Amino acid sequence: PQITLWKRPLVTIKIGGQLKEALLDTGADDTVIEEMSLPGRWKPKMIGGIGGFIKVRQYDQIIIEICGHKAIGTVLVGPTPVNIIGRNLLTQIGCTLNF
Amino acid sequence: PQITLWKRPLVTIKIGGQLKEALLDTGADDTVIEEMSLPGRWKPKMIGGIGGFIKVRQYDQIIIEICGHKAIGTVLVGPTPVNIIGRNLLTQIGCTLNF
Ligand SMILES: NC(=O)c1ccc(S(=O)(=O)N(Cc2ccc(C(F)(F)F)cc2)[C@H]2CNC[C@@H]2NCc2cccc(O)c2)cc1
Ligand SMILES: [Cl-]
Ligand SMILES: [Cl-]
Ligand SMILES: [Cl-]
Repeated sequence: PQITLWKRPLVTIKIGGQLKEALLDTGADDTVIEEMSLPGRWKPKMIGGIGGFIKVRQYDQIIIEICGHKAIGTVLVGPTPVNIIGRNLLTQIGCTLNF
Repeated sequence: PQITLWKRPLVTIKIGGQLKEALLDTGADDTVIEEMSLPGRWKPKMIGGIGGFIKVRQYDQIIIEICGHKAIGTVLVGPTPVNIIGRNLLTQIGCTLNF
């Protein structure tokens, strides 16, 4: 599809058996999801920007379904105000910016 | 152009006659630029970032060129990790997400 930017580009995703709403975010290096359980080992990470930094848990090799497109990669879990699909997963679904 | 997301989608912008590097950020509602001198009056604006909310300066109807494309619109000035071109101006230049 082609998604315009008049409003936030929100999509439904499936992660860890749960449906969530998330923002397709080209400014995000990482994918960042609100608190939830994920399988496997994790390690702590800090990410930051406007308003400062938050601590998150980094899980690797997590499968996410985004608009019918399955992709695998690292997911950070923590107190993000909005679920974010970042570049590490946007690349996997072949998402580009066009103008 | 078509910009893939394997690296940060950084482009050159021109604002106040000066070239700067900025990030095309679909997650950002607004355009936020590092401290610089802009003309006219400003109004207060609160924006919510990954780490929390901050106040920035809002300048309206500012001329800005993004990857060679001309836009005229609202630019916020404040402490930002990088210069950010958000949805307000991405929409002006006809930028869409495609997959
Ligand atoms: N209202 C707005 O216009 C406004 C909202 C949020 C932000 S933001 O939180 O700073 N922000 C932009 C951003 C851009 C670049 C960087 C960088 F380069 F330092 F890594 C860090 C952060 C947000 C906005 N979109 C990208 C980033 N997403 C959250 C985030 C934050 C940090 C790491 C992540 O993986 C993800 C900026 C602007
Ligand atoms: Cl990854
Ligand atoms: Cl590609
Ligand atoms: Cl605007």
